[PDB]
Amino acid sequence: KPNPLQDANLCSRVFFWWLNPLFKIGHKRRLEEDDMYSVLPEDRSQHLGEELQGFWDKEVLRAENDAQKPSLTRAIIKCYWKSYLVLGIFTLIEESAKVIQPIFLGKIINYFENYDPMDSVALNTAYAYATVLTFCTLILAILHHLYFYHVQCAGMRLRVAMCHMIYRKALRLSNMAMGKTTTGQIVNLLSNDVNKFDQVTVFLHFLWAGPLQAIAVTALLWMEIGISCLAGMAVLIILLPLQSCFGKLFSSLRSKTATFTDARIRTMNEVITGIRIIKMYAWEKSFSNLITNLRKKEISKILRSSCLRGMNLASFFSASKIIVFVTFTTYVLLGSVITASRVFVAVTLYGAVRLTVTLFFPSAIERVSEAIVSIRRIQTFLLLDEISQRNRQLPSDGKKMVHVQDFTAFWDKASETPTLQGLSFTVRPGELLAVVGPVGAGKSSLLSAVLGELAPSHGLVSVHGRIAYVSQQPWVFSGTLRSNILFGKKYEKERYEKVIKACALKKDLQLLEDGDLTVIGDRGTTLSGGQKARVNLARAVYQDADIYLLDDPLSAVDAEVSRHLFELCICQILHEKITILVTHQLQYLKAASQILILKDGKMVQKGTYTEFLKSGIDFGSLLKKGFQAYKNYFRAGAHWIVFIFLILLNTAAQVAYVLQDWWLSYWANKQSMLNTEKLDLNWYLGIYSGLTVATVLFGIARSLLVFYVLVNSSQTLHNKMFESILKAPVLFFDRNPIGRILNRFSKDIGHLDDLLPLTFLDFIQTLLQVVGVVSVAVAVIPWIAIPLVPLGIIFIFLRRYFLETSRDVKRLESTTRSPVFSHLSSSLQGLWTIRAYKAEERCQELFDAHQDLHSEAWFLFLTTSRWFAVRLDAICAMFVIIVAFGSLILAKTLDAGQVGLALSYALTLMGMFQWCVRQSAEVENMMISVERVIEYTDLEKEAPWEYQKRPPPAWPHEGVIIFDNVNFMYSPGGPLVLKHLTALIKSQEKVGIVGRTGAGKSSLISALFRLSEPEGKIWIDKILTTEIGLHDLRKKMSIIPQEPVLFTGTMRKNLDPFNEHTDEELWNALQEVQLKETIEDLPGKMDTELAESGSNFSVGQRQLVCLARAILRKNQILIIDEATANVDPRTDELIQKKIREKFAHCTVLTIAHRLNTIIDSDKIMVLDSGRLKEYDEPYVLLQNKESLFYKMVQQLGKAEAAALTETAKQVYFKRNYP
Ligand SMILES: CCCCC[C@H](O)/C=C/[C@@H]1[C@@H](C/C=C/CCCC(=O)O)[C@H]2CO[C@@H]1C2
Repeated sequence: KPNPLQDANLCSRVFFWWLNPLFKIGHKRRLEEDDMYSVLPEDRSQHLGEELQGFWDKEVLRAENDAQKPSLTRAIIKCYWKSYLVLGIFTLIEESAKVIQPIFLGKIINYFENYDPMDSVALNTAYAYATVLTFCTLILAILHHLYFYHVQCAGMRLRVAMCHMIYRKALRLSNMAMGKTTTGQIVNLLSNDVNKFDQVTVFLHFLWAGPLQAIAVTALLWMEIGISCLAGMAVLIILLPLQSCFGKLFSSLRSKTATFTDARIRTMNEVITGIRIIKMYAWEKSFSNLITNLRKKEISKILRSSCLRGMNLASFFSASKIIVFVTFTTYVLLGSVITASRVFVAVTLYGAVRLTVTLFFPSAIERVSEAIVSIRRIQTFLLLDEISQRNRQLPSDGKKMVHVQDFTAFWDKASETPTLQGLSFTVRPGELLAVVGPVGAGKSSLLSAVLGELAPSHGLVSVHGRIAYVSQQPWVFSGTLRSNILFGKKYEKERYEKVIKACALKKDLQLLEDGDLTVIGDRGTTLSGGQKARVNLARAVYQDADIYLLDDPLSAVDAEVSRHLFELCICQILHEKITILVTHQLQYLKAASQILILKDGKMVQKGTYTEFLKSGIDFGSLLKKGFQAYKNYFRAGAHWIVFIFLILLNTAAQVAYVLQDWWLSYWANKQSMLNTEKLDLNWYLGIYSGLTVATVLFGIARSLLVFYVLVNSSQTLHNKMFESILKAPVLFFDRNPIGRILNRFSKDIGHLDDLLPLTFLDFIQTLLQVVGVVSVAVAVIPWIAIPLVPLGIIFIFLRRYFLETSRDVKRLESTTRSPVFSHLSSSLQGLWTIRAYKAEERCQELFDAHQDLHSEAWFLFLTTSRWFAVRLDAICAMFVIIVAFGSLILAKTLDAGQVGLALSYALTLMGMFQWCVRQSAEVENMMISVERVIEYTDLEKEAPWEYQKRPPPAWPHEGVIIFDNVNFMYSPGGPLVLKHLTALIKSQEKVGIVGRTGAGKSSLISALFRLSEPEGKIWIDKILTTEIGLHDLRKKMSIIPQEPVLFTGTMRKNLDPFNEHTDEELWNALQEVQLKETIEDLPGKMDTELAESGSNFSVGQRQLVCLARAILRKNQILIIDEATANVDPRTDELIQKKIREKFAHCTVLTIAHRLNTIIDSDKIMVLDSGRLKEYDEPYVLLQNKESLFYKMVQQLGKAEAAALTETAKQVYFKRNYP
């Protein structure tokens, strides 16, 4: 993939003409990783990594030689000054041009000030001055992008070298240091702390060009307007701390919202996750109240933050007006006079020096500080203790053999007992050494010591040969299965097929689409644990080293495949291979040529399996211990009257902005056309101050009103969302995952909270300033309207031709960035496996090949934006050239003031036009959040919570529940679930449910609570369920869910969220479940704040809490589901006895997985694959041997079935015959 940047001219690299081909492909189809362009030879990650590592090693060597701390900053400066000084040389020219061109503006205006149509020499000099002006703008517009590319490329280069060295160091970290750090702290300086280098360079040169330009402009101002300049200049300096006091008060109102936004998101997580429980309990009004309170206390801080942001942006808007106003007020008050040249040169000087002082220099300070902090972090990460490179091997005679003598070691220098105590044993080729020991013996530490991963404290380890190692936890990296097995080794067909067959991988390969070529991501998300272990064993076999270490390989696989692996691979293939095995299955010890027992870190005994049979020590003994979106976004915030007022306020602000400078123009014209006589100063200063004040107030009003309207618009959208999701049926929650629903209320809501109203108040600001500039240039020279139409239309087409490729390349630099982090993560978790093989240098090449794929999409993202900016500045330069020259070919009609106004505004169009375009792109990027928010504000809705026909208060009177021909389906068009359900439930009876998992046992609750409006009829005391709203049907039925959940809050709430009960009632209810005492030893009585799902509570305790809830509701209907999954037997029988003897007179339906729970129930649904077949007393069903109840009783066993039948008979005989 050749790069046209390498074969291009200078005239082609200034206009980025080498990039036209790609754009043409980008206009037709979508862009992939093949349409991409490769990188320069001087940009491959390996090259920069090697160079900067060389300089860093030299610097640390000199630090050792001179006994002071080494600094990475010095290495960076040493490696980059020779190539960073060039950029500085050019930015000096750029700032010099930005300071020079006002003077030639002044010379043109001065030619207009002394107009004489006959003096053609002055006309020619003015044409020359205009030509120099266009040269300045064409070196500020066309040569500033082949500069900005290289300024961003220096940062790209620095970051790529940094990432390469970080990975290189993290590949050889010592376990002493690797344990004190984490694997999240080794990705959080390669994903968030190495990105600063991509930005600091962009502004680095402004730490010396900022002040220099601020002195040059000040000197020019003094030369032209004199001491009064300081006055205005003073105001500009005031903008430096004032900008850093809207930041130490914005960051106190922005980090005081997280303590509310995160609370709101966490409550939303608990609401969305357990929505079945909330709906069944009919509690969602309580969570609605809680989220309303949190969202209101979050909108308060968002409203202060947005008001402050709006005031800051209006200060940015009106700062130039204030500077010019105070400057010329002082200039006139000290006794001088206004002419149209000194005014409109000083204006451009103030514009340039303001754009430098208030915008670029603080950003450079911030970014240099962030880059210095990041450099300090990467300094700390590169001084961690390394691993001793495997040193000079003692001269052997060619005998590949492992011998250990008197080995002692510690994982920590603080541990009292050493991990190993004087181990002195060896192994020879062909001898399958094995280790027997319970967990905690040190067998893993033993293999680590064999690998050298554990530092020897005493003794010696002699390992001479290639080492093949298998970790206890199988480790798979990002790649195909064949590549996973090869692990860099070249493929050999017969050597790859024997591995496959001996590892029994054929089944797994035939299960997947690509056979053995299926791509396996990180953590084995596409594989199973057995597959991971088998692929790791395949890697170990195919690497075919001299020495093999296997730590618990067969534990996680089935018996047959494990036996096959041990026999035909470990016993057969490795019978000629040095092998050390750690095992937990005793069956495989018979084939071990040796056995070592390790305990308390000490050798217990080595010998053959026969000798341990003779020792009398049984092993078990040892092993046991569009446009519509914008309209909907703007309609929500305010009615259209306020929107029309907003438009009028924008127009008034911009018009007053323009008219202040127009007033300076008019003042100059009225002064030149004079005569001693004077000019009435009070009037002129009065209207000039009035225009300045109008500009300031209208800017502030516009900013606050736009922020208020869009914040209100977001507040309304969020409220509509939330109150439209609390009413969505559970089917919607089944279709969409939690993450997608728990992200459109934290990510999407957060984008329209304090992101959307900024790029939308900035975009309007700069769009109206551009329109003001264009309208001034058209009102001064109307003929400009003719050429300016071929500069609108072209622009429009341009903005398409770019946005059909930028959006196709700002996803490539995102979908090819994650592989770097993925490989870094996958290489640290299997790091021992990587370093066990000598091929650690080969993973460096894989990292580079994953980094020469993101430094190849940052290339296109850095050059396509420049191909757009060159043409935008060509359009703006055509505009300024036409304004500067066409004001001279028409010199007979214009005057000094009009020319000054038009030409100075055309000069300030630069950069402003680009920022307008950039914010337009960002708004069109961030309206997707509004689109998603408005997609959820129009979701499905279940039947309303209230109906006209409210039920009688006594209902249910008894509990009679009649299922009449109930046909229920989870989703429309899906499989029938309950089909002609016809049953009767008489008050107070106990009806168990039997069936298969998913055969309709858990759908009766789904249909009886109308979680999905059923077809058929259900009568609760002769009242149709579908004829009453949900909260008059669910409030009168209690339930015990499968997995109890406690909602974050006081224990008062998880029982009485509506405050409808009193402390004595709650205490009594908790006493009935005997957990009363268990609570009155907590910090609070009931007001103990809890964790997620009551993490300080047990599953049985949670079931007790729900049982207490059911007791508190004291309604005459009740449903139990999955009583005790794996709860301890004491709590099991406790719950069971409470289920009977508290709820004797409360009609009970029970859906249980077992029989003892429901053996004594009065009756039983028998559900046959979604069909009710048998329903009577359990003893009657046991009388008929053909009943499914009889069959599933007998399936348990003989004694169990006999006891169950005896219990049923006892119940029958005690009940029906008194
Ligand atoms: C994407 C290209 C942007 C061009 C930047 C241009 O040279 C800026 C000039 C001023 C802009 C302020 C820029 C903001 C700083 C950019 C830094 C950042 O966004 O991280 C807007 C306020 O008046 C004009 C437009």
